Formats: sequence, structure tokens, C-alpha cells
Amino acid sequence: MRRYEVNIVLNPNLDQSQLALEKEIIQRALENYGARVEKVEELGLRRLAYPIAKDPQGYFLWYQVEMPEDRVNDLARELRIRDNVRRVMVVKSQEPFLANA
Amino acid sequence: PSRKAKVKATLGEFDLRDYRNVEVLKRFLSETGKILPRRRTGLSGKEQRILAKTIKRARILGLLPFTEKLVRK
Amino acid sequence: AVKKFKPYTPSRRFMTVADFSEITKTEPEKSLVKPLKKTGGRNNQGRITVRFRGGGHKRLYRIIDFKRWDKVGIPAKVAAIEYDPNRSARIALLHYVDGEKRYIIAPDGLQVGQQVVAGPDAPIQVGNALPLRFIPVGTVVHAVELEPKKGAKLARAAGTSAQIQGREGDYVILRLPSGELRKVHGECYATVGAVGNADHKNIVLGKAGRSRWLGRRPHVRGAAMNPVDHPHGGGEGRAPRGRPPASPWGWQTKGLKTRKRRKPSSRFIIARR
Amino acid sequence: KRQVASGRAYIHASYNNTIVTITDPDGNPITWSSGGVIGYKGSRKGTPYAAQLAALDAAKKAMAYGMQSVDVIVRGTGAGREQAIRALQASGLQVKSIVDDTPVPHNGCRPKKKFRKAS
Amino acid sequence: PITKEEKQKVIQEFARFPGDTGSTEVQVALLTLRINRLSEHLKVHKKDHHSHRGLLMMVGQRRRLLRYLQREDPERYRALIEKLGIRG
RNA sequence: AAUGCGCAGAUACCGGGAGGAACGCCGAUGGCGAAGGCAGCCACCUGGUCCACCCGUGACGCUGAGGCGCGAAAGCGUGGGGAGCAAACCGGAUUAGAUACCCGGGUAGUCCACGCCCUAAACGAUGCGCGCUAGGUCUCUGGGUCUCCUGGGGGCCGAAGCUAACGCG
Ligand SMILES: [Mg+2]
Repeated sequence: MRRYEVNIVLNPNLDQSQLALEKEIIQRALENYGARVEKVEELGLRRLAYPIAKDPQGYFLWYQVEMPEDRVNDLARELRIRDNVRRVMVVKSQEPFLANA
Repeated sequence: PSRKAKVKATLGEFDLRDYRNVEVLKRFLSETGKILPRRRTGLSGKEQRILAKTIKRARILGLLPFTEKLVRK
Repeated sequence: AVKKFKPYTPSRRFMTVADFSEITKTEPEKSLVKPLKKTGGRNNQGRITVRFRGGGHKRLYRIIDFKRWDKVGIPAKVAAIEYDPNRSARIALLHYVDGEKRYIIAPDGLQVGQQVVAGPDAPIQVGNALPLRFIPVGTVVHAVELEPKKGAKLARAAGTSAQIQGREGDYVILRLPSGELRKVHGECYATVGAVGNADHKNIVLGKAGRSRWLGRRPHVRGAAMNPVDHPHGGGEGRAPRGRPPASPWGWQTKGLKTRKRRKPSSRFIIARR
Repeated sequence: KRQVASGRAYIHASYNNTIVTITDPDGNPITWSSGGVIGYKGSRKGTPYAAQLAALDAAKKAMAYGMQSVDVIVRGTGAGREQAIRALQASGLQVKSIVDDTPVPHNGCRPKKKFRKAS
Repeated sequence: PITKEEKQKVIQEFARFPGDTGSTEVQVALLTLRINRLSEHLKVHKKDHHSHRGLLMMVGQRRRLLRYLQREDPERYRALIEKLGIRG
């Protein structure tokens, strides 16, 4: 297919129960559209510059979703609705570049 | 184009397409947020266009203010 | 999708009529219950009260139900969609999974087979009926009750939609199809989705006979009368409007407000009209 | 009231007047000064002389209340931005660094014909 | 887009010997498969006038090859009409 | 300078909220398109285009009287939206007069779908396709053996030769 990936920035008020359930929602709905995690990494509560919804920090995600092209644009609607997910965007991936050796 | 710092040869092996390492591209919005012209670095066109492109990508998801202030004026 | 004719007579070059492709594999009528036989009558016990009515075709009334709380938690199925001559919207038929069949004014784009449900914990897509304190801000809502347990009353005709402005405390704010902003109680049922049949405002009746087919006698003017009945009139010649516009019973008809200022329901309007 | 010695000061000209505002550092302003306070009519208002005059009228109130530690932000250019910064040290008052404002419209609202003279 | 496998099946579908990457008969068929798929989404959109002229730039290519194909053998020409299903 | 606006609290001052249209530095002597033209970012669906190996076909080519499609801005029919700006129009000033240039207000329209109009300084004021005739200097993009030899696109100075001259080269 292609070499997709996704950035999701989450609510930093997420400690022991809502964290587990709103990771399993992401995981299982990912599989419901049909997608294969390989490089899950999520990187904690970290800082931000300008006040995204009055908070100078937020939680972060990364996956390496293998998605068929048919529903990449319309799998966003499990994320349009839940306000407690802050930022959602999905990009392709490559790296043929290393300069000034 | 005078050279007072010449940030091109100062840092070694880097990456332009990456937008996770803010420690490299914190210097490339230098003070106000304005992406810098080529007289500062010396990078050629096919690197400088994607250097602008990665700042415009990473400028959405936090990590870069792109609007704010300088106080010595 | 309005069909329009060719001028083979002097009264069919302007006549248009809507298309009826939405009406599905239906149009017999339902059994011993729902419809009932209904009464036509231009007047009360005695004399005429609303002028210029009466006439036209024959017409039955189908019991369509507005209060929708009475069966919660029970899913249903859209069977068919038919066409109702009383109101101006298309109506649909619902089977419940335990055997009750009821009619509903049909929102924008329901199809045969699709599930609909109500209750305080139903999902949000086109068809579902929920109380107002659960519905997110900025949607499109129809058949809104005003204060609870009193049946659906607002925004329920032929391509109109209310809009949730914002919660505060216990009341929520509706922008209405007229344009004003009302405060409504939280425990009132509603229904998500615009009404549909939007094209209804774009048909031209063509002739003078398919106004009479709908129930409306011809409407006399006021300057073509004597002075013993209407305030305008007289005027040997053709009189110029005579000292300022008036109704047949005395009151005026350009600019005067008739809302009772003493009314208890002035605490709830900001009136944006 | 004779409150805490911290304070902010937001100044601006446009082209033909100059005003100065003094503000509590987490809230509301205290005493504003302008060019109609001075007594000037038409021209003589937006002049490079009436900057320090307003900035020295705005010291008799910041001294009469408890205010001895300023910040200053500047909003745009005109006749008077150059001299109020020198006029702060006429009262002393423990001045601090000098703060940018004046946003670019970021391709926003269309200007009038007077600024579409520049095509 | 157009993946590897349809382009790599039409070539030996319309080949004469199984070796050639393209000849007089099969390049007509490649242009025909591109026509048959490009022509469809124009019904969906109807406003990509650049893709409209791209369609016209190759209709007048495949027809200008079909003009030549008849100039050698007309039963060989009648092979490809019933083979592709074009221009009834 | 006035017409307007404000002491029933204006201008500027702080934090939330609704709401359109336009997208700052990057940016230029830059790129893309057959021409009109096109700049926030994300994915989807698609035409055109230059180079490397040089694999197979085998002259299939170039130009086109009428036909068909595209065609900035203003303008017109049918419904949605309206913040700013703003033809007509009412004021203030200037002037011998000022139906104008300058200031305060102000609708259509500029915006979105669908159907038509089809004009221009639609300008390199230069039909299209190919072959031959010394070279400098910067810049854009590939294959490389990347003090440079090579295949193309974008500028400025110059051989022979051309033109009534300016000049293209
Ligand atoms: Mg009267």
C-alpha cells in the first residue's frame, strides 16, 4: 500500500482509566477500519508554545498505520467527535535525504 | 550577504524532513518566528524549500509560536 | 427536479409540478387503525369566523405521533415512505421489533431498511431522538418540544431547522426558523436532522383552478366594496386609499404590534427577529 | 488607592495624536493621558513635542499612587513614539525593557483607497 | 492510479509472441484501457477541463494508429474491433 | 478645517464568544500551464513534462478552409450569505463656478452552487514544425568519472550577417 503515519495530540488530564480506554478505542477502531500498528511509541505529557485550549502542555501519539486508501480521509470521524483528542493529522512517510556530511 | 554566524557549516549531520526534533529547527525561526532567508544559511534551493516545508508542517501541532514577540525594540 | 410543461394551451406554459420519485413501494392505506375520518367545515357552531375557505377534494388524516418517549431502548426499521395531503412534509412508516407500526415526519435522507432509535443514550446520526441536554452544540434539530411532556411543536415543516446556540445552566438556547433566540428547558425531546423536501417553495400553480382544488374561494379586494362594510370604498371614480390603511373591523395593518406586553413568557426571549 | 509599585504602560500614536495608558499588571488600567488633556487643537496634537508633555503629565498620578516599576509596550509608529521613551527617565521610576506590539494583519482586511494608492 | 498487474497482463493478453514490450496492436490496447478508465470519473466531476483535453489528446492518437492498422490487412483490422469492444 | 461622534461612561485597556472573507516572514532577476492564470497545511482522484539504459515495432510524418471544446474583469436569470471595501446618492471642505481631486456615511456587486454572455494593451504590440552559423557570465533541474566534459528550461553583454534607424543577435 503506502507508508502512512499519524500525529495525535491528547488531553493531558489522562492518568489511569481514561488513558487505557481511550487507547483501546483508538486501537480497536483502527483495526475496525483495518490497520496494522508496527511502531507504537507514545511520548508522554510534554510542552507547547502557544495556548492550545488554555493548556501549555498535552499528550502525544505516534503509530505507523497501514491503511487501505479507501477510508484514510473518512476514518477521521472517530476523532472529529471526541473533544478530548486535541490535534489529529495523518501524513505519508519517507526519508531519502542526509546532507552536509 | 554578510556572514556573522553561518549556521550551515556549524551543525553537522541533520535532517530536514523530520519535524520531531525541535532542537534543530528552534534556531530556524530565529527570533520572531519568521523563516529565514538564504543569506543567513547558504543552503541551496531544493533543501531550503523543504526547510520551509517542515517548519510549515510542524507549525500546526504546537511546538512553534509563529506569532510572538521580541523585547528590545 | 420539478417537471415543467410545453405551451399547448394558454394555461400550461407556466404550470409546474414537483416530482414524486421519493415515494417508494407503498400507497395502499394502513388497516383498521391510523387513519381516521376527519371533518371539513368552514365555520363553528353558527356563523363564519375565518373568511374564504371551504371547497376542494376529499381528504383523510393519518395519525402521526410526535411524542416519542413512550418506547425507549427499542430499535425500529424504516419500512416505506408515503405522502400526506394535510401537512407539507413527507411521512414515513416505522416497524418496531415487537409489532407496533407508527408514522413519523421524515427527516433529510432516510432510506428503506435503516435503523432508528430514541432514548437518553442513543448515538447521534440522522433520525435519532434525544433529550436536549445531551445533544452537542451547533447541530440541526427538528420537531422540538417547548417545555416537556407536551408534544412536538417547533420547527417541523418542509425544510426548516432550529440550531443550538449554547448551553448555560439548566436551559439551552435555540435559534428558531423565524430568527429569534429562545431559552428552552433541558428535558425536552428533539430529533437530529433537517426536515427535507426542500423544493416545496418552487412550484407555480399555473391556473386559477388549482387554487380552488386546495380549498380556497376567490378573494375580493377592499376598494371594490361599499362603505357600509369595509372602511375603504365609496369613491365615485377610483379612490386613493382614504386615510390610512385599515382592516374590515377597524384596526390598522401597517406597522402595529399586537403582542401582549403583560405575558409571562417574556422572560425567555431576546427577540432578534 | 495606593497599590503595588508594579505597573505596565501601553503607548501609541497613529499619525496625528499620541496617548499613554498605565495598567495594573494582571488587570485594569489606572490613569490614561492623551493629547486633548494638554490643550491642543488639530495640528499641534500629533507633533514630536507633545510626547514628553503627556508622558510627564502621566507621572503626577503614577507618583501620587503606589507605582515605581514600569513596563512599556509601543503600538505602531507616529509622531511621539521616539520621545516618550526618553521622557520616562525624566521621572526615573525604575524603567524596564521596551515591548513590541503592532500586529501584521496577515492578509486580513482590505485597506481603503488611501492605502491602495500603493497598488 | 493504475497498478503493475493490469499493465503487465494486457501486454501478454494482446501479444503475438510472448516477448515484446509493445507493438502496433498492443499500444492501441494500452490506450484503450486508459480511455475506458479516464472516461468514467468525468461523469462524476465534469469540471477538470485539463483532463478533458488530455482525453482528447489520446483519442486522436489511438484513432490515428487505427488508421494505419487497416493499411496492411483488413481482417487483421477486424480482429481488434471485436477483440477490444470499441466503436460499434 | 469642518459635517459626524461622545458625560445614559465614548477612544485606547484585559479574558472568553459568535461571524465571514483574505492567507503575513518563506519570495526572487524563482518555478507550472496550449492561452486566460494559479500561492496555509492535510489526504483522495487525474492530464501534461525532461533525463538514463538504449529493449520491440517500423515511416505510422508536418500544417490545417468550414465543425467542436476552453476563454480575466465588468454585466444578466434562479436560490443561499453579508465583516471589510465599495459604482449610483445625500452631506462637509476647496474654488470666480466644482455635477471632480480631499474627509464622514452609503445600496447593487465583490462571495457560494447551476445555466448563459464571449469581449481586451487575450502584448514578447513577434503564426507553426524542423535543419545550419564564434563565444562570455549567473541562476533552475537530472545522468554522471562533482578544477569540469553532457541532455534540456529562465536572464544579461557580444563574432559574422540583417534592417530606413533604434536595435535583435
Ligand atoms: Mg379609516
